[PDB]
Amino acid sequence: MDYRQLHRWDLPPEEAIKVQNELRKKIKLTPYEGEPEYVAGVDLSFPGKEEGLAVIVVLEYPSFKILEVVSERGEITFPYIPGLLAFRQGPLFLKAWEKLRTKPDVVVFDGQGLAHPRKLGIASHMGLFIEIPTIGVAKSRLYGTFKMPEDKRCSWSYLYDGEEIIGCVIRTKEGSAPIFVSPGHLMDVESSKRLIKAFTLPGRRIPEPTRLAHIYTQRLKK
Ligand SMILES: [Mg+2]
Ligand SMILES: [Mg+2]
Repeated sequence: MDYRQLHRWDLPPEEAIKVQNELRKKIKLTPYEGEPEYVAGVDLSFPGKEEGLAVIVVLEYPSFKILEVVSERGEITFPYIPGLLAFRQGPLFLKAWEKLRTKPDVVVFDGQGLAHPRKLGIASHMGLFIEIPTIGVAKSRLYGTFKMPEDKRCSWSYLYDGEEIIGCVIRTKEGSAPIFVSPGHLMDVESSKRLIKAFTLPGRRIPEPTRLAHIYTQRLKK
């Protein structure tokens, strides 16, 4: 698939932060109504060290049948810094994205989108590059305040930055920790909540797109 190279990747962390502040102006939080036909999930691994692995899985919806898997291996050159995940994982994702032949209607990332100190998590940032609706689904909080939802399945709370809503916290699985859902690009809070709920099977904590991407991350270990 094609994409837009909006800036260079070889940046020190200070310049990388400045780049996020310019890009946040381009995000469009628009509703995503209706149901998607194809849904991509994205996951990364770091087998041993000095060899990253990016996996993209494309599924049919609502069946969740797997239509395509692509993978890319490459060197990781930028440290993990919370809030700068895209600068570590973005380049390898985009090399995998180039090989993708099936165009997804929505792409789900393992990480935040809007629920980010500069409103531009990896889901939002990659959404600007690929120009497809995106959602970030994270297993822990990076940014924002909330009250813990009830322990019943499908209970949920909004994630806040002051007065503004930046995502939601969903108890997808009773007796498990909730997930943190936020829109990326071409996505809003209500639609990302509706879609991740429809992507999550009963009895499972993680939505099918990123759960299956994570599974291939482990099965495609070199
Ligand atoms: Mg952690
Ligand atoms: Mg994973």
